[PDB]
Amino acid sequence: CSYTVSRPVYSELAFQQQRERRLPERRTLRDSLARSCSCSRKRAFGVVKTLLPILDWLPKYRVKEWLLSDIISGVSTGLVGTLQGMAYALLAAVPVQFGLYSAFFPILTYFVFGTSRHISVGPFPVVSLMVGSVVLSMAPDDHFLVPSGNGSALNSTTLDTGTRDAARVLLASTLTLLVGIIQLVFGGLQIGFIVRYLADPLVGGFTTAAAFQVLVSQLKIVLNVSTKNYNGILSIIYTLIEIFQNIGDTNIADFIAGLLTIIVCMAVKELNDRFKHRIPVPIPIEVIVTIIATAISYGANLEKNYNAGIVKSIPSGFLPPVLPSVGLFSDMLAASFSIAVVAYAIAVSVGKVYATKHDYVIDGNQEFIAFGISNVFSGFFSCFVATTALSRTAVQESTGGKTQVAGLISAVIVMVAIVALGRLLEPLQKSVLAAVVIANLKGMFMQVCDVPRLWKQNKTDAVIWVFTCIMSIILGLDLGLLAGLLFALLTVVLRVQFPSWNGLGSVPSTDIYKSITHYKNLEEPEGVKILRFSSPIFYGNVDGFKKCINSTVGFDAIRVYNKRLKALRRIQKLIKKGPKVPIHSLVLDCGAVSFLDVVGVRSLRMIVKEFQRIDVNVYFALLQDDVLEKMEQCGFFDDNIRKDRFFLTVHDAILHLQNQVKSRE
Amino acid sequence: CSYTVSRPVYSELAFQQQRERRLPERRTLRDSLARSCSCSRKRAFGVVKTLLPILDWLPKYRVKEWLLSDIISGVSTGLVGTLQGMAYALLAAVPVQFGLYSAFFPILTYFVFGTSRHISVGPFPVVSLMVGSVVLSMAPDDHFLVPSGNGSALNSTTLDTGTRDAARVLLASTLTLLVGIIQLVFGGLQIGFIVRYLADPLVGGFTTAAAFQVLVSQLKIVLNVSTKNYNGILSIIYTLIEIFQNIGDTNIADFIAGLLTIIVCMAVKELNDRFKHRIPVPIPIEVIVTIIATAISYGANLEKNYNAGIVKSIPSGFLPPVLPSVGLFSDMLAASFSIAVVAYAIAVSVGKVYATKHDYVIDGNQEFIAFGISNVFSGFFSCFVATTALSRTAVQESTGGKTQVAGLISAVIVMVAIVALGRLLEPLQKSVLAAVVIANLKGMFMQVCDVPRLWKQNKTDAVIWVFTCIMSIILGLDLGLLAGLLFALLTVVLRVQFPSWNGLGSVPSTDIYKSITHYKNLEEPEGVKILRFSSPIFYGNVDGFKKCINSTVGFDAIRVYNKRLKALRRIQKLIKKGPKVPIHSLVLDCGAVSFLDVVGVRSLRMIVKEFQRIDVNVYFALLQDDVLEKMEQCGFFDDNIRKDRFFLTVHDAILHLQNQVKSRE
Repeated sequence: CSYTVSRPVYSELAFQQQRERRLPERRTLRDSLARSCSCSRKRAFGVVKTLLPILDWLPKYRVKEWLLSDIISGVSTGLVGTLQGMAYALLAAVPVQFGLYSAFFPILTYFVFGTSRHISVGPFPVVSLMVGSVVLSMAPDDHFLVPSGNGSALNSTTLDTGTRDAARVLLASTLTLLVGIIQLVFGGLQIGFIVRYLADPLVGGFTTAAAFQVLVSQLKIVLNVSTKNYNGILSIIYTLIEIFQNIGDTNIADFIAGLLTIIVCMAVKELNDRFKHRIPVPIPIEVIVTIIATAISYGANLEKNYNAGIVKSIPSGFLPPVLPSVGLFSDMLAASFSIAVVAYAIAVSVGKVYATKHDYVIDGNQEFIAFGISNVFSGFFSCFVATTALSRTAVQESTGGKTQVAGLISAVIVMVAIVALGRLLEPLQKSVLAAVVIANLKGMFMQVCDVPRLWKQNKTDAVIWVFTCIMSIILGLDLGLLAGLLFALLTVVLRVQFPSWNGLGSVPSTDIYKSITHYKNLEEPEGVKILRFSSPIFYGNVDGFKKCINSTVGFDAIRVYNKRLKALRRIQKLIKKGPKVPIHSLVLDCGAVSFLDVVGVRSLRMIVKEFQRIDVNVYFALLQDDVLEKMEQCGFFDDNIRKDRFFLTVHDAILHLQNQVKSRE
Repeated sequence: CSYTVSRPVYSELAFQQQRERRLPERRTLRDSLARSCSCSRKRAFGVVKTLLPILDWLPKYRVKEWLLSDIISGVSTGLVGTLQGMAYALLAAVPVQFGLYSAFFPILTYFVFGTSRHISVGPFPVVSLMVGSVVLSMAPDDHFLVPSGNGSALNSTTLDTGTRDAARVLLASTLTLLVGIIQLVFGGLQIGFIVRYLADPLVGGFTTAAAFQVLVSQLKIVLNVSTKNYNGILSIIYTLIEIFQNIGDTNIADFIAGLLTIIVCMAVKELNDRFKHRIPVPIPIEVIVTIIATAISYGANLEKNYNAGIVKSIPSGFLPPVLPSVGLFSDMLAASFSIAVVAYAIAVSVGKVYATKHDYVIDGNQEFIAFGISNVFSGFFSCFVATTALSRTAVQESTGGKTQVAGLISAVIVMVAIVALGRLLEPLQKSVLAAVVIANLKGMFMQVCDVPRLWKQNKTDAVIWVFTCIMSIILGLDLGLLAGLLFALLTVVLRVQFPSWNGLGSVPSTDIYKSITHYKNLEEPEGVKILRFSSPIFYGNVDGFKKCINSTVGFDAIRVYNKRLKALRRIQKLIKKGPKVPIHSLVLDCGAVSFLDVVGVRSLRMIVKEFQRIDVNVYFALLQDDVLEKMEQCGFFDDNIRKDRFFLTVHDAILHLQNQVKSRE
């Protein structure tokens, strides 16, 4: 209704005297360290409950229908998971059985330490691509070939399959151990704010570039062209040119099979997405298409007739645990860091989505610990990095998923696919597995249609998307993440270095002050000029603040004094011989400041001293208490600049100025 | 006096309707580019006035008394300049005759393009150290030695003086051209805000730690010990160990000579600063110490008797211009960048000190062009990077200096120091010139006494000082600047990622709201909780903003909704069989926000939606106009979240709630 107040004009001290402050909390380092370490059993119960979340949902089961739902969803997601694992095994330059291994052990590990319920832990295209890239970097093909075979002219230095793939698997296991150690370090130290720097446009551009690189790699695999695995700067462009110049060295059968399975998978996926209300359970297009491919590839001997590319290297068994070859972490520190960061980011995103969808929440540090333990356990059994694929976890949620027991049931499908079945997948074409990932790339390729939407929004975030996407294509993929985080931090610094200062004026017959560049009928006090400066002053925006003041007052506080001293000598010589007209006061409406960066309070005091020489009083309007407490310690309230110069509100300063000019002419 | 107002409670729209905005300025890309390029003759006279500042002070000279002081000061700083010029040449691993060139040619260029009047352009101890750091790297001593001399057992691969130091000059000259071009790029592209990132604690800790490297490097010349010029990580630490283990390989004559001039020059320096009011012109202690040292070294043949280290390599002449050996700029990109920044930083810092004292100002972008052309012109005559020494410019100012003509007169003293005199400095000991620089290091060594002062002030700035000082000691000196700029910018991101949120409450019988953790007798509205959050929300502090609200309301907006639906099933089953108590509204006092980072504004719409399900209204208090315009474009004002939810002031949000609960029970 009515907004009426009547209080005296408390500037800084008329309000500080009769208002008693609170006693600050004493440090008591000994007492603080003693009070932190609790001795009661309740804290132990709480930490053992939050560290092993299985003790919460397991005793509270609802077996009646949850058992059947988890059984069917686990069968479905286990088929999908073993398919995705045997497909992504090619992305890591490792044999196919290690994909089935990586689809089994992380699921078992994410059962007693996991805190989610709709997450299918396993392989991931981006993470597998990064692992394969670093494996090719630290173990190329030209470093294992042995000259043997009695060639035509020189030594027959053909391919040396065998110990080569073993070395690749060992390198991948060491990388996964390092990633798990880094994740466990991040979880134990409770540092979870390191992943907050991955903005949505940053991760979007990163996923787009990773999808482009995955498409290039899978096109290389489908076309069956021998590439020199170029890595470094412009590696994707180099390998694309190398593929385009070696098109003649392809396989027609593999090409047409890949095209057919691509179009079939895409059509069935879009049909299922369109007519979702017709059938609740999505049809496993990948399972039926790979079964049909294996069937048509077993009848006709495509390996001998058309010389197609099949696996024919599935051992169909388990492997004893192998100790990781520690000692190569020096050349994999940054790679493991980037891999762990992107894996945790994508996993937390998927978990938060499927948790807000199903009305629950997940913890960050617990997810970090669970993923670290899963990667450590997978590193001991020759597996690659484990994450959650949005396409794989979508099947488990659509078929109906209540808890991770469906994941444990999915591990039985991978179990039977390791021990007994799996030799039936011998004649399966490698181009078929290399195509289902491309069919799954449709989700990340559609993110390019969101760049025009971000441009209509804050343009600073739209540049981060394009910058991260382009930079993660030129200078590889692992350096693209570091080039995006630093660019995002630089953009944040630029938004606080070049603020949006205004010409704050008065509204008639009221007390609220609005900008003069946004409203027409606003008048300012006679002689007084109000200025608002957001983005609190630090060592970078000090010159910007000086320029803003000089532009809002019309002149320069230094040049006016220079002209005054130049004109004073003309008068000082006549005794022996024979600009700042409108500006009366400056009310700085520093209400959007948080810190002051004492290097900046020095410039503030310098401004106050300079404007005092030209008879221009500089006042303050909305300084917070946390800033005044810093200014008191930084040596600002001397015998000249007292607290009366500061004010509580913007209208109080104008009222004080009016009363002063009315009572003191 | 009295502060009384009476206005209706305009929330967002009751003030937007009857207040007409202003028409935004049209882009007019065709007209904006045409309006920028001026065609009037006054614009051409303006750009030529600032580019050549000599056309301002030279026609307006005051030869009546200015020319007299320039002559006495020019000879004063000229004798001190030719000494520091030849002494700092040892820091650049260049011969001593090329140091005199760096004190003559840059002065001629800083006469028609310079914008200062109390700056003595020439060598610098810190800058010459960075130049000599890259000369030893790309041209070490172990890369020019030739096996010749018929040694005892192996080939006599002794020192190869001659083409060795001759190649060092060409390498040093190419560096200055690249440094000069980079300074012209910043001046040409008008980008001058790149040097604003060098805070005072950053440049303070850098020059302090650089003084340690100068002390260790010059101690090598004083003790006359052969060092293996270790560079890279822990370079200063490694070279300090080699000197201490090779103390026996010293020169007693060079030791007692350097230790004597250290205590002599330092004592007279502090004695002159103490009794400053006794004599206006400071006595040239550095000039009287080198003439006496040369006299005693000329009488007694210290070169032959005591095997002392003398120069004996002064050609005493000029050299034709040499074209820069272009092609090594690839290995000097990071090297020239670090030198070009510290050259401009120290120049403007020293220039601004003597500018405010003598009542004048210097241009920022002009110093880039001024020092840019000087470094390019000096690169064509075999010189190193030119800057201004605080010790050298103090002599020119104390003796009385009005303009750069005193510097031009000093160039005549350097002129005669090349053509006629200079051979008299043949028996001058190298330890004497290596000690006059150490005596001047007292100014930067005293900066360590400012670390405790910064600790009582903002502690974030005190950590940047110690970090830059330590990091510029471990990983060399050029990487220390980059490691400090990134750490300083990272500290700004940390201060805006973890803000200082409070518990804003109401003051009795008034309208001002203060924090609850800073005042004792403050009451809050019944049910309403006010929260203030500085450091505007972006992709990093979005999770912290969630935890901030959850900490001030007592619960979590998601966990309460999880418990509600967990409890509603108990009620929904009884029909077929047979927390958020205090929180009424939330007023977010977002008055310290500048940008929104739409990535983060998605959470603001989520927060309003989350608390809406638990019957908790989330309002806003002090949202600025520049911020609300971002929400309109980013898709925030939908059919549910209207503008009435926002308010103009904090008290209007409370008045709207109090009037609502009374009229609507």
